[PDB]
Order: sequence, then structure tokens, then C-alpha cells
Amino acid sequence: SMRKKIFKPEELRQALMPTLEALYRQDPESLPFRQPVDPQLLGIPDYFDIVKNPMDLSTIKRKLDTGQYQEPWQYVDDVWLMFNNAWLYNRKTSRVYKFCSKLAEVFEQEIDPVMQSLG
Ligand SMILES: CCc1c(C(=O)N[C@@H]2c3cc(Cl)ccc3CC[C@H]2O)[nH]c(C)c1C(C)=O
Repeated sequence: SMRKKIFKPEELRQALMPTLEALYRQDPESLPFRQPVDPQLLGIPDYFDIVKNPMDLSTIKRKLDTGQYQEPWQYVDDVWLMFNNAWLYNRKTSRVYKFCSKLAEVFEQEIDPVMQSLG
């Protein structure tokens, strides 16, 4: 755990994109996560006060596509940031909160064999 191997961006993309596609495939559950939260449109000006580091599927996709992840745990961390933001901000009865919980179920199943294979 002290030796950090090198990952090429195209390799990470090939390995990790199917786990992101698994999240996009969830419908309607991925719909609130396919674009960044817009607190102006949604009328929630306090959103950025509570959620200091916004994250969504389109941002994760862009970071994968543009080679911004150096290691696979940085991708896992962004996915979980998106989950934790939604669980922090939203009430437990809300569609977003429940949809988030479903995505986290899906993602944990998809990501496990991929992380084992990347090392
Ligand atoms: C509740 C506002 C919120 C949304 C959101 O996407 N809200 C709308 C929406 C909602 C649903 Cl359930 C389905 C589609 C759409 C598409 C339009 C979109 O504005 N996303 C997140 C992550 C949040 C928060 C604050 O965490």
C-alpha cells in the first residue's frame, strides 16, 4: 500500500466507464444526478452553503473523458462525494435521497470486480 502504480488515462477510462454507464442506466434513479445541481433553477440558494464540493454524473464523466483521474480511487471518491452530498442535503422522503440510495446499491456491485482488477 506504499507503492502507487501508474495508470494511463485511457486504461482507467476503459475499465471504469462501464461502472459509470451502470449508473446512467438506472432510470428514473439517475435522472437527478445526470447534470449539476442548479440552486438558482431549483430555488435552493443554501445548497452551496451545505454542499461545499458539488458532484454529479456529468462531471465524473467529463473527468474520466478528459484524463483528470490519476488513480481509480479518485473516481470512486467522486462517485461517493455525489452520494454523500445528496444524503447530506435532502430529506429521507425525497426522490433524490431514495434514488441516491439505489445508485449506491448498484455502484457497489459494479465497482468491486473492477477495483480488484485494477489493483
Ligand atoms: C432536489 C434537487 C436536486 C436534484 C435534481 O436533479 N432536481 C431536478 C430533478 C429531480 C428528479 Cl427526482 C428527477 C429529475 C430532475 C431533473 C431536473 C432537476 O432540477 N438533483 C440533486 C442531486 C438535488 C439535490 C438538492 O441534491
